[PDB]
Amino acid sequence: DFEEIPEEYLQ
Amino acid sequence: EADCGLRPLFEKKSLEDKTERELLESYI
Amino acid sequence: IVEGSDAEIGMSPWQVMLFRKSPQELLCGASLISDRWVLTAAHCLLYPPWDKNFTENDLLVRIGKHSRTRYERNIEKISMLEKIYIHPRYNWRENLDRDIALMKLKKPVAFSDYIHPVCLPDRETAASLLQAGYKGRVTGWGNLKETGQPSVLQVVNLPIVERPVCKDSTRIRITDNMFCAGYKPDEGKRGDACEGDSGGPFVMKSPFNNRWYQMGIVSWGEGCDRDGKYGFYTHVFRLKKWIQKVIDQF
Ligand SMILES: N[C@H](CC1CCCCC1)C(=O)N1CCC[C@H]1C(=O)NCc1cc(Cl)ccc1CO
Ligand SMILES: *[C@@H]1O[C@H](CO)[C@@H](O)[C@H](O)[C@H]1NC(C)=O
Ligand code: NA
Ligand code: NA
Repeated sequence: DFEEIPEEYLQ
Repeated sequence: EADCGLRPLFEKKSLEDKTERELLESYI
Repeated sequence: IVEGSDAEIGMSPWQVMLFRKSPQELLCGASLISDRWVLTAAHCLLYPPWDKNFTENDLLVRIGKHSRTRYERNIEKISMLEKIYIHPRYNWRENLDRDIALMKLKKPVAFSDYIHPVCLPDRETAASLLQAGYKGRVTGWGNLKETGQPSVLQVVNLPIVERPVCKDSTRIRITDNMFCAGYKPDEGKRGDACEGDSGGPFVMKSPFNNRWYQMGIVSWGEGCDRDGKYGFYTHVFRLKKWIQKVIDQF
C-alpha cells in the first residue's frame, strides 16, 4: 500500500 | 496571500496546463 | 476521481492529502489556503454514523504530493496539526449541510514549485463564476470507479449544474450551502469525485485576473459517476464569513 513515511513525523 | 492562485509551474511562468482552456471556454 | 486523468506536475499545488498516522492510510483530500491553514470537509474529521471523530494527534497532512502511495522525498512536506475547527452548524445528521472544516498547522509550510495556496472567492468572483454550465476542476487520490485506486493525483473538469436539476436528481434535501456539478446523461462526457476525494477542492480559474479560486469542497454523492446523479460540493463563499472568523480569532 503506502510507503512508510519518516518516523520523525510520527513522534 | 497576495500570491494566491498563481501556480509556480504554470501562471508564474506563463505556461498553460493541458485542460485549463476547457474551463475558460465554458465561461460564456 | 472517476473518468479523470493524471495531473501534470505542479498542476494543483494547493492539493493536500489528509493522512492517518496509525494505520498509515489516506483519509481525505484538502487544500492549502495559507502557509498555516488547510481547508477540508467536516465529514473527513467528524462523521458519527461511521464512528469517525478524529483528534489532531490522529492525523497528518501531506502537501506537495503527486504520487498517491510513495513518500516523495525532497518534494512533499508533512505537517502536524495544531487544531481542528469544524463549522458549528455542520449537519452530519441529515444532509451534510455546511460540510466545512479548517486545520491549523503546528508550523508554517514552506512554499515551493509544488506547494502554493489557492485563493478563496470574494462575493463578486463567486457571483460571476458560480453559474450553470461553467466548469470547475476537481482533484484527488480517491477511487477510480464506484465498484481501483490511482498511482498519481487525478483531475477532472466538470460543469456546474442548474439548481433545479441538482434538486430533482436526489431525495436528499439540498441547501444554499451546496452546489452540484457533473455532466448530464445526454452530454456524452463523464466524470465525478468518488470515495477518498472527500474534502478536496473544486477550483475555477478566474478569467478576470487569471488566478485559481476554490469555489467548492468535495462533499457527497450517491454512487460515483452514475447517469442522472451529480456530485455535491460545499459552497465555499457562502461559508467564508465563518472561515474568516476562525482565521481572525485563532
Ligand atoms: N453516499 C453518501 C451520501 C450522503 C448524503 C448526505 C447525507 C449522508 C449520506 C456520501 O456521499 N457520503 C457519506 C458520508 C461521506 C460522503 C461521501 O462519501 N463523500 C464522497 C463523495 C463526494 C462526491 Cl462529490 C461524490 C461522490 C462521493 C462518494 O460517495
Ligand atoms: C467528538 O469527539 C470529542 C472528543 O475529542 C467529543 O468532545 C465530541 O462530543 C465528539 N462529537 C460527537 C458528535 O460525537
Ligand atoms: Na429531489
Ligand atoms: Na453523473
